[PDB]
Amino acid sequence: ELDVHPVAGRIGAEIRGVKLSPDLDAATVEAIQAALVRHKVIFFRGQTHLDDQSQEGFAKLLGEPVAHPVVDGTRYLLQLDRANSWHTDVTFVEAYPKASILRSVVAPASGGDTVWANTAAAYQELPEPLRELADKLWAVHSNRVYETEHPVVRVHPISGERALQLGHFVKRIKGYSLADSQHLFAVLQGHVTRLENTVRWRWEAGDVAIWDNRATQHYAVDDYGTQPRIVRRVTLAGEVPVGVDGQLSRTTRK
Amino acid sequence: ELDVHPVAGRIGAEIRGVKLSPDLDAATVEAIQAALVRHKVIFFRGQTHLDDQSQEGFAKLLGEPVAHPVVDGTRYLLQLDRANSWHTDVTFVEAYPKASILRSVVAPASGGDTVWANTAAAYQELPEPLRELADKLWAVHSNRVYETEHPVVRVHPISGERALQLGHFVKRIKGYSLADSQHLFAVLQGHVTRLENTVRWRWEAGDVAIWDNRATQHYAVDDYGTQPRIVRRVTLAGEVPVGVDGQLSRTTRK
Amino acid sequence: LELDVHPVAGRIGAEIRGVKLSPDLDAATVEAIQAALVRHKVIFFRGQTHLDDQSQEGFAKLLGEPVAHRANSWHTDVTFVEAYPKASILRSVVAPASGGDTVWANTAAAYQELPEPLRELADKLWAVHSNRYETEHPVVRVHPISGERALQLGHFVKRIKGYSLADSQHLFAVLQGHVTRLENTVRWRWEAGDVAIWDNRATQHYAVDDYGTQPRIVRRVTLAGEVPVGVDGQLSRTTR
Amino acid sequence: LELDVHPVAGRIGAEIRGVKLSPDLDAATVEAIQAALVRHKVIFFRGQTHLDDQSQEGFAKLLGEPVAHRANSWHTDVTFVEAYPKASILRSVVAPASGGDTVWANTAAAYQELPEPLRELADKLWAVHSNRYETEHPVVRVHPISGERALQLGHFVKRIKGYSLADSQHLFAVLQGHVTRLENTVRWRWEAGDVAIWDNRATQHYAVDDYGTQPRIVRRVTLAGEVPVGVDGQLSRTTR
Ligand SMILES: CCCC[C@@H](CC)COS(=O)(=O)O
Ligand SMILES: CCCC[C@@H](CC)COS(=O)(=O)O
Ligand SMILES: CCCC[C@@H](CC)COS(=O)(=O)O
Ligand SMILES: CCCC[C@@H](CC)COS(=O)(=O)O
Ligand SMILES: O=C(O)CCC(=O)C(=O)O
Ligand SMILES: O=C(O)CCC(=O)C(=O)O
Ligand SMILES: O=C(O)CCC(=O)C(=O)O
Ligand SMILES: O=C(O)CCC(=O)C(=O)O
Ligand SMILES: [Fe+2]
Ligand SMILES: [Fe+2]
Ligand SMILES: [Fe+2]
Ligand SMILES: [Fe+2]
Repeated sequence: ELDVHPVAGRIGAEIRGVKLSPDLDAATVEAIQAALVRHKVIFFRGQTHLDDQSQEGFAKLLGEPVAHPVVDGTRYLLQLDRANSWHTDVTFVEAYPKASILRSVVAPASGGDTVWANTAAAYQELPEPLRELADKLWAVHSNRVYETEHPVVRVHPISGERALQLGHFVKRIKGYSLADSQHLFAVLQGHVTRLENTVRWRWEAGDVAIWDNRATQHYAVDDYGTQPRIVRRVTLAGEVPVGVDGQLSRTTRK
Repeated sequence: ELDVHPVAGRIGAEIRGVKLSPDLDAATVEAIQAALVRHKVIFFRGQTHLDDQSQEGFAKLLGEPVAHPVVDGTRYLLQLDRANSWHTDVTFVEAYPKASILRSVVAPASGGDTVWANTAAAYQELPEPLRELADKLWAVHSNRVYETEHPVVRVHPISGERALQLGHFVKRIKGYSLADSQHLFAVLQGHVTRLENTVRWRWEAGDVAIWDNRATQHYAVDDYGTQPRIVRRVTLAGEVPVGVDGQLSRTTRK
Repeated sequence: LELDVHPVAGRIGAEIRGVKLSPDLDAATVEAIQAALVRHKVIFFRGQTHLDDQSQEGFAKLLGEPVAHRANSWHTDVTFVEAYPKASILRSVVAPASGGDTVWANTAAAYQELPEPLRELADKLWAVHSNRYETEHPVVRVHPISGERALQLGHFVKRIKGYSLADSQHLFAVLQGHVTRLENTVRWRWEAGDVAIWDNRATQHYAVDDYGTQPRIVRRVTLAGEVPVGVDGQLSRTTR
Repeated sequence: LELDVHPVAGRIGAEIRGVKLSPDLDAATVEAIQAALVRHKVIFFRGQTHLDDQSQEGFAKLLGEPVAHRANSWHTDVTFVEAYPKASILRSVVAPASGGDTVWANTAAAYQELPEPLRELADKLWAVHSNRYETEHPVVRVHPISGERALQLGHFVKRIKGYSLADSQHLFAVLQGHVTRLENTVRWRWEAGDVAIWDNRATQHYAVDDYGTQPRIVRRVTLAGEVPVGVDGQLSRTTR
């Protein structure tokens, strides 16, 4: 039983009384993994003891770190020093990351928030006929150099929850003209970013966020001007998405 | 066997060698009714003998004329002397007209066309998952004083063909926010008005058009300035629309 | 005075500390509050648990003239009338344990960030606002104190005057999408005793409805405002 | 000359009778054709069954300099290059019995009908056209003969320069929706031997793909055009 404090009504929770480290016991790790599946994004404040090697070793307890170049003295640590567009991380590849662990090193005095959206709540709130349509759709994601076909709805490998898989890397919905694709995307993506499905975090140096990349999107707010902002992320390797009918994503260009 | 000449690839046919009148035989009438179901809109040129009473008596052979005020010396004849918005006639009511018979009395030397769209071809061309969604949708039509709920897809009482029922009188798709309704309408209505599904007619005095209002929309082009344009229409009473599941439209405000 | 002012987001919103609101604040404090408000668009005071209905109304009276009349849709208060409120003062009486946030958007920053050709078009537009009263307001208002131009849009807008429905919808979507762009907003998570005051001339706001059946009770005093002036000096007008 | 000219739709398109096209037309006829073209945007000659490949090319040569390089999408020909064609001459060799029409839109009428604030914004926009060559063209072109302003948009447009993707899409949808509004268009049903010539500086067109496997064969000569000039006198420029 962790000290868990929900931040918004439908997503997000701060976990208190825990100091992250490469030496956490299996029970704390398990309770972290469960809070993560349930809340989609979790927050840990005052992790000021943490450093590059230590963040990477903590990460190792949650899954297998994977390269996205990297921070020096590390194998896996990525620095961001602006991602102000809604997106799920790396969906242009087949088995994109399952989770990301992000630590604030330098935090602007004003601005520099991050927002997450719960794509499983977004799916559940759709009227039934629209869920049934979403269940059937496939989208081409691209970093334009990769192009991957993913189902629009993914069945979460642990919870079994269905979640929308959309975001900035989507180039089009397969089977549809450009105009129709744009309208279908706008409806479904509009439900992901509806404010009720989101939580916004104001960072302080030493804050750590971990989110389930299988069931969120996120957005870094670029309102901080020339104030320094440095964050460091470890990303954890994920599985091939499974659609509602059991079909699997497939990379189609490389 | 009428002399039938298709005008566009997917809708519209001119019928030659026939002089419309209140005295046409059951066979000619039947062959006209069939060309109408098949082609959605049919055209008869050189009907210069026709007049108000005679148009009304011809109409009587095709169904039951119904008031939409009316042209004098007639019970049913409506004059239009500008409908430049895509629409199916009177869908704000439950049992809107099944067909309309329109005669050109004064025809601009340039401009003043009418265009029809085949809403059955529009339905058939949708990808299957989108047809399945359309099969489930209901829309509120309104003359804002009536409000009627119609299924978005109507099963044609004679052909059994499914056709989209949308157009200018739709206020919203029931069950959806305003934003989502607007996107869903734009996709489905965009397929109705796609040029391939339409036929445009340039009028000459004495031209007569008859169209199946259960499976078209139409639009009067307002490009003729102050050139006189007078047309006279008789409209024929229609049935209550049946949806794919057998549900019936219902007026909900009066 | 120099107030203890702590900006919340980069382009809007500031918490003011070391002030206990009351009907007895001095002219200097009230002036410094009015200035922070103009500057930051929405300002927050925490720990105002001594405050009550009568006391909120008396404090409000120092900032302007109070005026009689789940909001999860972006809006500027009462823009369906001619001289809609200049400001609102909102106190949290009961705050849900999770959810129940309010977001504000800075419509002056939204205007300034438009490319120049787009700002010029905005400066010419008028919109019809309605509570279906119907009032015509300029899409761009010149703020009577700062002279800052701000977009006047939101949920009460029925159409942009002089355009087809389709064009109106596209034009509204561009300008309103700038207002609600995350960069121009601030989200506040309420605690009982928090008070927010915002400049209704240069914001919109949205009450997030993510708290289910948790109790939530807030009390608002609204302050009377002026008739909007457009960039060319024309005035808003009620038409129905 | 005074040609026998019969307008097809109210705002674009005219059939010219009593003329048999050929490489031997006199300067007066050619001038009167050039004038009808400028005025009506697209002109039609029926019954040109004597014409053949060599004869079409020779006739074309009287109207400008010929230039080497199912189109059911609205477009202006080759706008992905700097000096795209000023005109095209198109002959129907085989015409399907039903379907196979072509539609043209008058982009000068589309510009003129915009409300004034919208025309002013259009006069400032630039767009990137691409055949994915990438060329920057002004959204509004000043026609080198008539001085008429016309919208330069259509299927080759990738984005409006200086705007986000979402804004670009809204702005393109408003301006392009005016181009394709039915009132600004004319649809021609072809017969073998019909010839259409259009002013590619002030139109778009669309070939309707409703004829299935019916044979359809058309032959086009295209005439070289100038670099577009915007309202401020800037020039289009290829950038990739
Ligand atoms: C602007 C959107 C890009 C977001 C980036 C941050 C550099 C996230 O990259 S990702 O790991 O490939 O998803
Ligand atoms: C502008 C759209 C209205 C179209 C009208 C013509 C007056 C058709 O009226 S209808 O018979 O109620 O459908
Ligand atoms: C749904 C948004 C409407 C907001 C209402 C609350 C019912 C209050 O705002 S106001 O009428 O502009 O003062
Ligand atoms: C789909 C529209 C493209 C039109 C092509 C035909 C493949 C011709 O137009 S052009 O390249 O601008 O000359
Ligand atoms: O900068 C942030 O807050 C998040 C950036 C981002 O998208 C990521 O690291 O996945
Ligand atoms: O004026 C026309 O061509 C048709 C007008 C119309 O919509 C109708 O009569 O149903
Ligand atoms: O309940 C809120 O948070 C704001 C509601 C609202 O729109 C108002 O009080 O003006
Ligand atoms: O085939 C047509 O009708 C026109 C095709 C086309 O776009 C062209 O020739 O420029
Ligand atoms: Fe990311
Ligand atoms: Fe009609
Ligand atoms: Fe409000
Ligand atoms: Fe072309």
